[PDB]
Amino acid sequence: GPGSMDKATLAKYIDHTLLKADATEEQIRKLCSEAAEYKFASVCVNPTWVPLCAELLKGTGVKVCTVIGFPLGATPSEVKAYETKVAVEQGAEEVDMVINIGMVKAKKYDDVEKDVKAVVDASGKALTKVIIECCYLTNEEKVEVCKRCVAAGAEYVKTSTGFGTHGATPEDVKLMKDTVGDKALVKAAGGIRTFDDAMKMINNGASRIGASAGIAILNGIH
Amino acid sequence: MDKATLAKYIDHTLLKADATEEQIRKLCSEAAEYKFASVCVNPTWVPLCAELLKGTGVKVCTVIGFPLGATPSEVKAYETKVAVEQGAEEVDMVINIGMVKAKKYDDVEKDVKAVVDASGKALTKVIIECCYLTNEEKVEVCKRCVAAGAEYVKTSTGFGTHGATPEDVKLMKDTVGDKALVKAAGGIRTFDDAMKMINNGASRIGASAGIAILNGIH
Amino acid sequence: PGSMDKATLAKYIDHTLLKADATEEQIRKLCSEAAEYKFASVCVNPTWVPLCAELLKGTGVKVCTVIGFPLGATPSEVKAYETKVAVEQGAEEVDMVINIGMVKAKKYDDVEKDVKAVVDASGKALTKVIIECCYLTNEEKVEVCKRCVAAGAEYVKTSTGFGTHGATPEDVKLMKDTVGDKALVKAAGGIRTFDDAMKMINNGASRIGASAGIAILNGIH
Amino acid sequence: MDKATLAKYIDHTLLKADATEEQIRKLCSEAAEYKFASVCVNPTWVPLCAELLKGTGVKVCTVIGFPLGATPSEVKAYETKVAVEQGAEEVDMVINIGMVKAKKYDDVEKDVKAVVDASGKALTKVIIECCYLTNEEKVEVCKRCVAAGAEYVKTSTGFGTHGATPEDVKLMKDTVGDKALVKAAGGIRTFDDAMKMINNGASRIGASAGIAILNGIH
Ligand code: NA
Ligand code: NA
Ligand code: NA
Ligand code: NA
Ligand SMILES: [Zn+2]
Ligand SMILES: [Zn+2]
Ligand SMILES: [Zn+2]
Ligand SMILES: [Zn+2]
Ligand SMILES: [Zn+2]
Ligand SMILES: [Zn+2]
Ligand SMILES: [Zn+2]
Ligand SMILES: [Zn+2]
Repeated sequence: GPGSMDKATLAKYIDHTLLKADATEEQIRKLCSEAAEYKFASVCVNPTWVPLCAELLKGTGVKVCTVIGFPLGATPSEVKAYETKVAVEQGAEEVDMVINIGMVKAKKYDDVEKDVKAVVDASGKALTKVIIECCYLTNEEKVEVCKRCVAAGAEYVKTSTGFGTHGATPEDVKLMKDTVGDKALVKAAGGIRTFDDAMKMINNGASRIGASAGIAILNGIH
Repeated sequence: MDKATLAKYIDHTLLKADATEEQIRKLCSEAAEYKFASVCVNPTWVPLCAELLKGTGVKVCTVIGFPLGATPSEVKAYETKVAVEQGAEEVDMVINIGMVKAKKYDDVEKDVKAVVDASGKALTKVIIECCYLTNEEKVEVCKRCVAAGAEYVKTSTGFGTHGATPEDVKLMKDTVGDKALVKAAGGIRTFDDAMKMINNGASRIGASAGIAILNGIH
Repeated sequence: PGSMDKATLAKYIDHTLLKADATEEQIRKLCSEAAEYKFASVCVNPTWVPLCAELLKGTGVKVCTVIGFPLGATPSEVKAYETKVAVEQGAEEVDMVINIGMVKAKKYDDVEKDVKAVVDASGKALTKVIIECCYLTNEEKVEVCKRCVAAGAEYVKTSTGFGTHGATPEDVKLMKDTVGDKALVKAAGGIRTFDDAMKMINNGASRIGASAGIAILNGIH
Repeated sequence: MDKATLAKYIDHTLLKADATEEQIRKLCSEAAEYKFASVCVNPTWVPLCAELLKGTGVKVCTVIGFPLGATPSEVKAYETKVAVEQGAEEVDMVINIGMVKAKKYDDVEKDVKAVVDASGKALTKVIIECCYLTNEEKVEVCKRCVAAGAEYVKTSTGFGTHGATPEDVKLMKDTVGDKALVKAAGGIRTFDDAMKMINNGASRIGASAGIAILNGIH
């Protein structure tokens, strides 16, 4: 049988992340080196660092993931689409966009779907994840946003940016996964620091984990 | 300092990710009533604010590559082009801090120049995000902003570890002299806060507490 | 299950008032609140120690005060005397500020001596050392924390709340990674919400300095 | 009014918590070059400044219970005793504002007298921190400073919400008459700012901008 969670298996959940505004070339290179050694699913970096990461990770099995309209989501759809086009051109294999929360609060859900669809269209062969930023949403809004992401064709819905008031909760992961079922996957991100934290998210339906602490998580397996 | 004069220093700001249309409408209403210099809003709200503020003397200001600054120059440029097309009269861009930390200051200048070019008739302010910079970095970034043709250098996004300090404003103003103007932003809550910035060289104040600032004159 | 509740969270909080123009009435209110909500401590300037010690007799709430605060730029013997007087007057914890000039000169044996002077003066009172992260490099934060453990301080503390900024979750984690279980970490300054507080606690903080403790308790979610 | 005369109004000040040995050496070098009245530094730097300023005619001034004033009188007195032993020639203490707000003015007076007695040959200045006081409180505190034997009353720490105002300087001088002198500090940036405070009764000026103040004479 598959037995207990192990290093090889858990590593493939991890998007090894560095998104601080003042991140340096040296830190980005170290992130890539770490991800290649630990065989993480991806690195997740801001769009400026995409082509460097793509070069460094060619052949390693580690994907380049980036963030779109991040972390506020408060820019026009055409701008999110353009940033997506450029990121994929430059080597991004996954893009994680932030929703327009103003549209959600206005109940303009057809516009939310169109905003996601603009990024989905621009992504091409790259996978699209949509950050719904749970900390600012009601449960009704979480559910309806997830439905619109599936309708727009996004492969993933994602809990949080890590920059808001709070990040992933197991309850949110479960609500999101119950909403999308097998039609989309769930990424839990923000405040995930330990092996036990990661497992709680995975046990509630997460197929991917966004973290800066991937090393600590992988090395805490027992 | 009287209220009308102080009001024209103020960029009445709402940049929260979860800001609502109702809040943006109130922001515009307040700016027009109190005759603030501008509203400062995320790019999604430019069309609405441009329509609401037509004829009021209040400018529409938006933020570019914000708040992290960590996206290609061409993306900052495109966002700027769209914003100006949609009615933005000022654009406040965030620098690529990675370039600064690499000491690639020619690259920092080109990144600014990309947004300056795209701004057209709109004024460009450059957010240098002082809280993450050394003093040497603040000075050199400011010099590159002038070289690139930006009208303003700006202390902060309001999303970093801290915002405007009077010492940062003075350093920035000493560097640019009369070749550019300085905007202080982030954490400015009172009249006394605003005046510390103005007296150290700020020509503009970014705040949410504008009404309280006007009413706190003493 | 295992989520934070109000009784547990309250014991992280040092209910703080340090403004130069704080009033007797405000200090009395601070004590009354801390007693009612069973906060860990009140944190007040040394002048208010005897009043707080009297008010909090029989409550479980500790009297914490601040030493060489907020600038840290006075001789060790003066920090030590202020500590002695504070403890004599009823202080149960003292929170000193480091001499930052020593750190910038890379005179870390002198930083250790400065902390040890306060630790020696503290007697029965616990010592916390404010390192004022906003003014320090990461290398400096690490070395200062090491010297605090060497001197025998029970706590290292992020910030005064009077500098350019206060506690960051990254600073809390760096400090805790440095001291391990040899010392505890207090996060202070700019902590306004339950979410702010939890970011600090989840990164290693055993105590939270704040003025908004009632709202923090009310904000659990 | 000329440069040498104005220079002797100025206490050349650096009190930031993160001030460095290099910066304090530069402060002393500048004060000796421009012949300012004093340097004003935190108590930790008194021995170095005393050594550096020997024979220059510049006094070493330091601050006591600063900037909050919220520590017992015996502690302010001990800090004062150490400072003077270490070479301080002037000490600038901060009042206990909680005492003022409780109208415990005999206790305010005792607090000042503790530092006065401890100062010995060094002159004592008392920072009343006007920004936190009512006008009635400023007047009463100034009377108590005279009663306790302080040579100076001083407007501000420069760390509070606002610094010297001409109206406060005037009120303070009107209260003390010729029985004490007034020092204006906080926010004094230019020649005309300094002259305005002097016009209102200031005999001393606390500032970091002394060189610019002298160079702005007109
Ligand atoms: Na795609
Ligand atoms: Na332009
Ligand atoms: Na002790
Ligand atoms: Na004397
Ligand atoms: Zn990503
Ligand atoms: Zn929350
Ligand atoms: Zn476990
Ligand atoms: Zn703006
Ligand atoms: Zn304390
Ligand atoms: Zn002095
Ligand atoms: Zn004021
Ligand atoms: Zn003039």
